[PDB]
Amino acid sequence: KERDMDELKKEVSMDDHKLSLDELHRKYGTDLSRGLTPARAAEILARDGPNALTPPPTTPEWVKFCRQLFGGFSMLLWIGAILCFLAYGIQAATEEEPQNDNLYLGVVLSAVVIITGCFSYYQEAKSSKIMESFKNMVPQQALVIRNGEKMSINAEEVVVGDLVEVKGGDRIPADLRIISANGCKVDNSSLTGESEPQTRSPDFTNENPLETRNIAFFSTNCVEGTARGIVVYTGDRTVMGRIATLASGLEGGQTPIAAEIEHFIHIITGVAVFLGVSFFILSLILEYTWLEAVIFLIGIIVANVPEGLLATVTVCLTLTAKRMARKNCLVKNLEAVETLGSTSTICSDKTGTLTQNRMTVAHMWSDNQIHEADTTENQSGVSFDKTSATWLALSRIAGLCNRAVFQANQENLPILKRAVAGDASESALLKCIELCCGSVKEMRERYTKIVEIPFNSTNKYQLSIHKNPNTAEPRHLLVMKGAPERILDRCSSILIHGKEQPLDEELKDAFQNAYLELGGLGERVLGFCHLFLPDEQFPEGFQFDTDDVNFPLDNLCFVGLISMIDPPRAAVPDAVGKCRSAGIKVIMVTGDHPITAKAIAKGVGIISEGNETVEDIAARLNIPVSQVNPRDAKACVVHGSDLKDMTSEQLDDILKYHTEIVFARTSPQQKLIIVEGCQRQGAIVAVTGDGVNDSPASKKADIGVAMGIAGSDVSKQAADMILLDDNFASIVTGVEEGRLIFDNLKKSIAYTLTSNIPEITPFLIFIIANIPLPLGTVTILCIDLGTDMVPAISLAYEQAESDIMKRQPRNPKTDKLVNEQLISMAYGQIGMIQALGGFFTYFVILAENGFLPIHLLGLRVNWDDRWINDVEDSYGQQWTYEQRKIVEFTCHTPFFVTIVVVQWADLVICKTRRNSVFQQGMKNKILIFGLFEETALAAFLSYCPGMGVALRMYPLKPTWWFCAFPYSLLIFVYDEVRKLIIRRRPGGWVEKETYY
Amino acid sequence: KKFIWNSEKKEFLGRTGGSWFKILLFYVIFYGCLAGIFIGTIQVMLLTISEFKPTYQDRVAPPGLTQIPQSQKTEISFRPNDPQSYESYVVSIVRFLEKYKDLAQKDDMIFEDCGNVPSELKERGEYNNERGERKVCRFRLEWLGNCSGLNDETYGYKDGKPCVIIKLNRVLGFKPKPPKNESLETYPVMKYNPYVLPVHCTGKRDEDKEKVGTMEYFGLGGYPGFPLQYYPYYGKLLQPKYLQPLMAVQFTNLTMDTEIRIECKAYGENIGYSEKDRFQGRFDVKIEVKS
Ligand SMILES: *[C@@]1(O)O[C@H](CO)[C@@H](O[C@@]2(O)O[C@H](CO)[C@@H](O)[C@H](O)[C@H]2NC(C)=O)[C@H](O)[C@H]1NC(C)=O
Ligand SMILES: CC(C)CCC[C@@H](C)[C@H]1CC[C@H]2[C@@H]3CC=C4C[C@@H](O)CC[C@]4(C)[C@H]3CC[C@]12C
Ligand SMILES: *[C@@]1(O)O[C@H](CO)[C@@H](O)[C@H](O)[C@H]1NC(C)=O
Ligand SMILES: *[C@@]1(O)O[C@H](CO)[C@@H](O)[C@H](O)[C@H]1NC(C)=O
Ligand code: BEF
Ligand SMILES: [Mg+2]
Ligand SMILES: [Mg+2]
Ligand SMILES: [Mg+2]
Repeated sequence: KERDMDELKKEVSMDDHKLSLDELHRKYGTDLSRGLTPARAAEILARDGPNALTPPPTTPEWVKFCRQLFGGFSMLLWIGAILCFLAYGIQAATEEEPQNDNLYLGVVLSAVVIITGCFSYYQEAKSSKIMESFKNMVPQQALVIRNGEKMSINAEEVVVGDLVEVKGGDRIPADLRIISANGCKVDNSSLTGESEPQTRSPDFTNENPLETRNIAFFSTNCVEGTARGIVVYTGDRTVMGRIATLASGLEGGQTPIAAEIEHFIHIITGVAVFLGVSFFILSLILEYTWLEAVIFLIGIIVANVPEGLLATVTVCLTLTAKRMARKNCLVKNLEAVETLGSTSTICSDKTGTLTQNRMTVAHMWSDNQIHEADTTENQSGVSFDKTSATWLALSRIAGLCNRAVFQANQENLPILKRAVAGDASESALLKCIELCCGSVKEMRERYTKIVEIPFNSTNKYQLSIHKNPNTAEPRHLLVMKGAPERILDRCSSILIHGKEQPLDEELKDAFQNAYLELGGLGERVLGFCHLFLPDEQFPEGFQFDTDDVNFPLDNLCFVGLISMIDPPRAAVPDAVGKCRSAGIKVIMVTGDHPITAKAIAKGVGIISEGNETVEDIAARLNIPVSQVNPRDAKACVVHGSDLKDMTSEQLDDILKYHTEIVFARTSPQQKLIIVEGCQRQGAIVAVTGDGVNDSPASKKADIGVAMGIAGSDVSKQAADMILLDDNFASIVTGVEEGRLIFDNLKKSIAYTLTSNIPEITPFLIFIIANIPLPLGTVTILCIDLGTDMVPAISLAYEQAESDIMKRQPRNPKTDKLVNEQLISMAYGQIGMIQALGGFFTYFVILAENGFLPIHLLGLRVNWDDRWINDVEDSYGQQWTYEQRKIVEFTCHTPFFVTIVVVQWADLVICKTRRNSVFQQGMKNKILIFGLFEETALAAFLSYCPGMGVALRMYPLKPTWWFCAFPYSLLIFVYDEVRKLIIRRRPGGWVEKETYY
Repeated sequence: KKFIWNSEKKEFLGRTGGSWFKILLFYVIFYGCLAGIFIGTIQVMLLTISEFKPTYQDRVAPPGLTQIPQSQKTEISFRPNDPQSYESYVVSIVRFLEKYKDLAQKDDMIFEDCGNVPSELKERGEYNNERGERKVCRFRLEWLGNCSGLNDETYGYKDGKPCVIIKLNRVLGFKPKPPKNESLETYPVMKYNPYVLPVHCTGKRDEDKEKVGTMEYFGLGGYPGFPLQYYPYYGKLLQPKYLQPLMAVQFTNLTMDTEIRIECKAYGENIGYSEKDRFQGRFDVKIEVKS
């Protein structure tokens, strides 16, 4: 009945929050401030279990082995192996002293899969192995007060209906309700993507359970301030755990790569059955025994199966992944590497994924002008001019007004990436000085405070007053930082270029105008004013008041405004544009407030400047929102509240008729629905997330991605891709590789396939015309799995033919990995030439030892007999069984060689799909090496001592090597002119068939 | 999924008729061009090889040693009474010998009587078609001594104590050499040495040697040897129906109804053997006459 359990998990969260203080007690029967009794606690711990999420079921290592031993491509090979033995069994009884060739094929076939499997599992292990190396997380002790005895207990030991003091810097133990508060704010970013900390209040605020400040959430922490409260949901009952449980119990979906294999498999067998069935027909028409005929069908179908291709594909896939791992892009699953290239549409999260989840100084206003501080994580951004003294008179206020400082432990850690206590807003201010205006540590002590003012709920303002060490004017100085509206009331003078100036109304409008603009931007706005406190009218020494207000509140000297927001990552904007360039759809999904979101997409390229949201049109005309038609707005914003009352059909409409699109105030569940809605189009969609809110989407995504450090661990596991460096630009690199590997696989696939036509061909005519067998089964193995592999692997290293980034996303129902076209080029034409050359060589040898082609017809029968030893040739000599067999073996060996010679050209032509040989050039060093590896190997295979004994492969007379040279050269000629013919002809029939 | 055959476009098996034809023409032309090339390459290869001689003879350097009654396993098993039992073995002996009577050996030019005595090898010119169709040396059935003897010996052969004969593989230009005068390796059953090629047979193992009481070989000159004069065979085409020299052996006080094994070994300098080809100048046989 789990489909219901899943469905209940899919539903948006429901909870009860609004009620009398007394009523919470009337439900859970715990004294509001007295805590509880131990006996009460013990009963519940059995009732619901401990306060921890249930671990995801461990998967035994041995089980995985079988997965790669089965899969899809591996399964195809197996039946072959099996069908060797089933064939061999039939063969064993019927034949007398049967040849052991078929049996050998089967063992090797199974071994290849077992190796391939073993190799694969080594890598997929190594990821989750090293993935555990950064999964070194730590338990955190719970802070608990029971029966008023203030007894802290272990987090697992936590139980329902209990009291808790959430002091600053302590992680929230479990989802709880609030009874008392002193401005504690919490990071709900992980659960609901709130970039700004939201203050916590006991009173009810909003219907949505997530929004109301009365409740609390797991995997969050009280940053500043303190509060207390009482338990509601614990352990699995916790919203996050439910969310995780949901994610882990979902369907990873079929990855696009392996699906192309499954279609690829269909075509392979599809020609095989037709070829085999046709041959079986012809074989019976040829009068050979039924039992023998079956063997023939099996042999053709079996030998038609690719052998080493499985290994070539696997090795090629791994290599591409390695470079990603070189640049801290790790994939737990090997198959997913290609997914990035295949993606037609993306959905990313705002905070933690694009944002650094740190409040940070954004813009500054001094001397009636704006100065956007460099928002860069790595400090690569441009900087404002600091020449004006107003910067100094401004910077000092921040450095001193701020309450705290950096932790001592941080040493060579970069200024931006170092932890600090207290409000983040204060931190960013401490930061901005530390980069731009020297240091603060000395600067903080160099001006000695006397009295400071902490945050006050009533009459809110925040100020201090320190001494002036600079000898010019010993009079003490007072600094006040506050919200602009309150600050406006308390200041008259303004410092421009070091001269105090009064509050002209026009300047007052400008400050108000600036405040409005920054608010639209969404950065929190803070204003700073400082006025020198004279020493003639007020004693230079001890003259202070704390209860009755002494110092001049009003008529201070204002300096400027500083704005704070969570910027994107340094490389994020450029990457977004690059993706858009490939025609990929870019969409932002977050649970954050619309105000912050809209600007982000404008600044990062999701929203092109000048495109209008449905609302902007209303504002442009001062008209009700309803009137304008939605089509006019190329982009659209969608608040989460509306989404709840929305039907799958409407989404479809919302998607197609727009491009730039952003949702906000969205539940994690709601995110998942978006992905499915994108999927319902039948397109390939990817997902990037930071917090637990993103865990469900990544899983159900074709491929999920997250950040290595700034990410939530639950989501980390669900994703198929982990970015260790947290370099968003890596995604751009990924798509590049994905499109790149795709094409090179097309190339690789063709090389090994073309080989099968000459591989199989002799076996065929051998039955049809009863001639001596032109090619040994063993020798085939030396091609499929011996010489050819090293080129097949080398092909993957091929560089880009053209700027793939320009290319639009392929369509999965259109440009499939292996079309009918490819078969025609390799199996249909090149292969036939590839094979033809071998037969020519075969005929040459036999003739050169007096066995004339015309005379070789029907010769098989007497040939393979082990007792007739006076076999006559056209020249008329008589031959013993072993000799003429040695010749056949020594005739098999050139066939193997010629195959390499002929394959040489294929390696070259399949290096390019469109460009001329030298248009791309032979720059692939590995390709080159293989040429020699393949050659040297082949040569050795024939000239080592006793190869004709161990492998029945004899040395080669020197002329034979150049036998097929015209043929190979001809193959080169045909393909080059063909690829160069489609260069000139953009849309010619040439393209529709030959191009693959 | 079975809509590929026809559609609104009516593409046949998913391909338009016009394209279907276009592919066919190109494919046909391409296949035709391919075939023409291959054949032309083959035509060249023909011209490389002269009709008279083979270009590589390395693999026949140790020549073969075939029997006459080629058997499925070099084994002869039959009833000395039942014709059907021994019919298969005997059947070939005649159809083989069919081209050996004085009837075929009639045209004087084609057949020249080498003689009734082994002589120096009859070198016949230097191989070319410039010299005419060369001559063949005659071979009489009567040289077989009371084996296939017609008037003198029964056609039965396999009635009891069957005869078996050994044929050396014909090799172009092969010049047989007499065994070394040094006789350390030469078991001298035959006195004649200069113009005869020695042939001897022996049991496979010491126990086998005991089993076979005696064997008698009958040949031209009353020697177990091939005629040196006959060789060198000069071309099957060059000498149509050239007759191979034939040598035979027979057995005496053998052990009937018991499988026994016999080895026939050719001797001479220009003869090799291999532990991997039992027929490579060597010879084995299993024989059982069950009554
Ligand atoms: C030839 O094969 O067979 C005849 C018998 O058919 C042999 O001439 C007996 O058989 O042999 C001895 C001499 O060996 C004579 O005294 C008898 O008269 C023979 N009887 C008959 C009926 O002929 C002859 O030995 C044999 N020739 C050879 C070469 O083996
Ligand atoms: C026009 C050029 C490019 C090539 C045309 C192909 C023809 C004319 C030539 C080129 C290479 C040649 C072959 C290469 C090698 C051998 C093996 C040798 O033991 C006999 C000659 C033989 C069999 C040659 C036959 C003729 C041949 C097939
Ligand atoms: C032979 O070599 O040796 C014989 C002595 O036992 C001798 O009678 C015979 O004529 C010799 N023949 C030749 C050709 O050497
Ligand atoms: C025969 O070969 O062997 C007999 C022993 O089994 C023996 O009595 C008899 O004399 C032998 N016959 C001949 C002709 O040698
Ligand atoms: F802002 Be995201 F949803 F974390
Ligand atoms: Mg986020
Ligand atoms: Mg996945
Ligand atoms: Mg193959």
